[PDB]
Amino acid sequence: YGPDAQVDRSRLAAVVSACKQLHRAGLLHNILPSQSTDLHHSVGTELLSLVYKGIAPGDERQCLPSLDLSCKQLASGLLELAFAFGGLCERLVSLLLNPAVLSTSVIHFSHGEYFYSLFSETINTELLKNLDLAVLELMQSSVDNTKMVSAVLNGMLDQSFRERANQKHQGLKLATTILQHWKKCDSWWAKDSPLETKMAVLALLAKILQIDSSVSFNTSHGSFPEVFTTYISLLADTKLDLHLKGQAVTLLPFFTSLTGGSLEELRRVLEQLIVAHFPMQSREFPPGTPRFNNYVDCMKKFLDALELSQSPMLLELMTEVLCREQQHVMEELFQSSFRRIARRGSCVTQVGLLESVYEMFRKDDPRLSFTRQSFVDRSLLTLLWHCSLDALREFFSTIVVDAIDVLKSRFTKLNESTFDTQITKKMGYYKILDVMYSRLPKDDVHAKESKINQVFHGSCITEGNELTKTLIKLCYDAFTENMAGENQLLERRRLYHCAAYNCAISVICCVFNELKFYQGFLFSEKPEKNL
Amino acid sequence: AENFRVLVKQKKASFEEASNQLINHIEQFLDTNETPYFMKSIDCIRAFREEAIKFSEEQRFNNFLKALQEKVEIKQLNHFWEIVDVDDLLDMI
Amino acid sequence: QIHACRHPKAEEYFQWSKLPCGITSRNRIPLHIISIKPSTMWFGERSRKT
Ligand SMILES: [Zn+2]
Repeated sequence: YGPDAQVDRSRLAAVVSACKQLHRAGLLHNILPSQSTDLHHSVGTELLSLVYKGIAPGDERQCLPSLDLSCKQLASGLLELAFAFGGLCERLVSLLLNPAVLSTSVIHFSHGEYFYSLFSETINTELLKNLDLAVLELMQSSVDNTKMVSAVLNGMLDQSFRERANQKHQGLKLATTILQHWKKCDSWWAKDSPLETKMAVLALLAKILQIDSSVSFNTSHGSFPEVFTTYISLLADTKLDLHLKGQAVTLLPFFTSLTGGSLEELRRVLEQLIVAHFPMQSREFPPGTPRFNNYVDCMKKFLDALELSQSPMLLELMTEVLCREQQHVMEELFQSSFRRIARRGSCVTQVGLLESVYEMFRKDDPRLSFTRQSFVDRSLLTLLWHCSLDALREFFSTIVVDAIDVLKSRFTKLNESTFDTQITKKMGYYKILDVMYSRLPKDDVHAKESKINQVFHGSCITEGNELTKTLIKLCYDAFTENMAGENQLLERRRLYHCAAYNCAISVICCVFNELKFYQGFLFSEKPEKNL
Repeated sequence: AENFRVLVKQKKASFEEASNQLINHIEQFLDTNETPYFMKSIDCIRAFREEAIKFSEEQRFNNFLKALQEKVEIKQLNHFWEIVDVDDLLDMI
Repeated sequence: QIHACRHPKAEEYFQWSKLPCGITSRNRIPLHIISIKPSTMWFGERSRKT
């Protein structure tokens, strides 16, 4: 029938509702005949075959008929009625993978795919009660198509996400039965698999992490060697586009909590991704170019993943991709993310982040002096400007020892022209001292405190006139250093002088209130010869 | 290299223009101490060498082949050749 | 780069990828030309939001 025979379909819907009421009352097997081996099975399979072959198996010549709202719910009720008789989920899932070709405006594809897309809210609704015997078979005996099994799994995951109302245990059961079967689907991710199954497994990886709570999967609890290697192979896919790698790296905060060499492998694959995708100047992609849109989207997704994770894992790569360019267009969002990750987590989190960036910028890696400058002044300065309390003191006690050990007199190698690295580290230490003194109160840094004793040897009974005195001497000899003879790195040494003068201003305005020290330090210029 | 090698085909008949960006494409690659950059700098250098076998670049190729290695003489880069409290303070014032 | 020269048959010249001025390419490298025609009568005949 078409759009004119409404009485027949109305009576059919009425009798189907009556049958459903009999079933939920416990009289469906007593009214419809069920006194044979497969009698109720016979009527159920008859209804299922009818609803399956009513759409268009027999009109492969002209066209498929349109399904209106009257039939859209009629067939959806007939499906539940047929499924109420018995557990024919295996027969249904067998009818799902039907490699036919619809002849139709011309969209040729599997008939089972159309049957699913018409009523995708029924199969997943009924499969949650009979989980294992269906999902095991549809995982094992359907790897040839690699498309329908992904779609039914996505539908079941969506249903479970909607079924979180007081029944989240079914979602945990789904998570368990898929983590114990990831080994059975090692053919989806290969070097020759089409992009369709790649997108499918990526959506699967995305949805399982929110359908599988951390209780069952934190660290090597839910068979990590399978899922982690799958995701690594997904990231290493070069033929894959970047817009989907956006979500692939958006689901990063789940794998940040690792401790072994797996985090090192993730670091390696992220570096190999950013070296193959990101440009050097980020200016070859003007606004409006789709490459520019993909670039800014993946950058903001990396920033949001770093913000949600607050991990010391990828902030090094973020700072590196930030500072390998003189001025980046995403600088404002970078600084916002830095301030947010500094203010979000507990003291230990920002302490670890500061220690990581300090190790990054302090080591002797053969990098440009401008790169190390950009590193410190862009990341660590802002982090210390927006870090929480009860952390600056610990970072001080950790770093300032070696900082002042290097600052004292290590000014050598005036021939190889590599002095720029030394003076860059010096000015970085001066800026660190400036930003740490700009926030510490009066008695926190100049009265009897623990970190003052940490700077000295054991407990120092003095008020603390050792670290302040050494810092004053160092900064004074720094910005008063005459340049009559040295004419090799005038600009870098001028920046060093400016940083030292700023640090002096900070450390003097922090605790000193007498105007005598103001003159005697910041203005007592003594032009003996060239001072 | 692989990204900026399409312009030299027919669009920009002057290889002098596209050579500058191809040369700059490895400058910042040499600075970063990370290994993938070192592993892909030689890959771009191979594509830069590939043009002289079919375009006859040798009239200007050796002029930069030696300059790229002489730029190493200024740096170290020995691994890149592997491929080839008032009174006391008053006193000191 | 920016040109505003005029010619009675400049339309066919632009169709042949050539400005109204006789030059069509510099240093034997072809030029990529786009035409912007500022006018008002054309907009007064539109049938929808433009
Ligand atoms: Zn002109």
